[PDB]
Amino acid sequence: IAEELLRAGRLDDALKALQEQVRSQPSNATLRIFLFQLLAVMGQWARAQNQLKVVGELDASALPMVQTYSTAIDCEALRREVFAGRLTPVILGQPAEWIAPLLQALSLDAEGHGEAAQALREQAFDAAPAVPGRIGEAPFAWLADADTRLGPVLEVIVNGRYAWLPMSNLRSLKVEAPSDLRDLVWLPAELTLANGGATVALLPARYAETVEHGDDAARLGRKTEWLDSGLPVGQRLFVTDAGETALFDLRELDFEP
Amino acid sequence: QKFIARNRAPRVQ
Repeated sequence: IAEELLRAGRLDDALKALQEQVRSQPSNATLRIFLFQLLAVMGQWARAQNQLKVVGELDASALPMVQTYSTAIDCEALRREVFAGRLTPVILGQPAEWIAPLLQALSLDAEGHGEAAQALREQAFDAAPAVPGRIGEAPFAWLADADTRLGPVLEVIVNGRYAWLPMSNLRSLKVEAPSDLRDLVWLPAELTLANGGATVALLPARYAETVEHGDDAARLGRKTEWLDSGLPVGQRLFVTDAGETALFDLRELDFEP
Repeated sequence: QKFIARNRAPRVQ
């Protein structure tokens, strides 16, 4: 029934049912792993972390997953602080001068200086190089996040750390379709950097405002939309000169300088 | 417009 409720996008109803199942079979690690993922979809971060902790104690073979997603949940708090203009994220790879105005714009937004923040973003965008490439086989002249607070920047979690990766530093990105429920929140990825470095990563798959301001459909990534505030919720969306591609429909992204 | 989504209508996914 919980799977059915989830399919229908009835998150609260699903949560009710699943917690009753766990209460009935408290030693069942499979149910608690389901519950952690559902809690994460709903943005109940501390309760999600609680379930992970219990899973690690019930099944020591799940401990690597537990470490990975416990730190991923920690990163969502860091995410909030970065977009609130209160924290500088880790920057991956070669330094990019135009990242600084992007970050400063977040601070200026926080202080109600939206026009000045807009000016800094316009400058950052102008300075960031248009790098051609392809999404699978489909060419583009440039690519960015539909979120103007990022533009040509990818949010990543690497080794449990929240970071910004300028797309100009990226050679290729590979992802698969989401498979587990937690993949709607953090999509596993392989990244190769232009200067050679390669690493596995998690990609925060929804916009940061989704948990608080989105509806159930948004939290499940079944829509992308912009709030009256001007901020996006729902599934991450990439835009190019030629079209747009939602994250869960991306498989391979290659840049060719 | 470089890096800009021209459309901000709600998207179905």
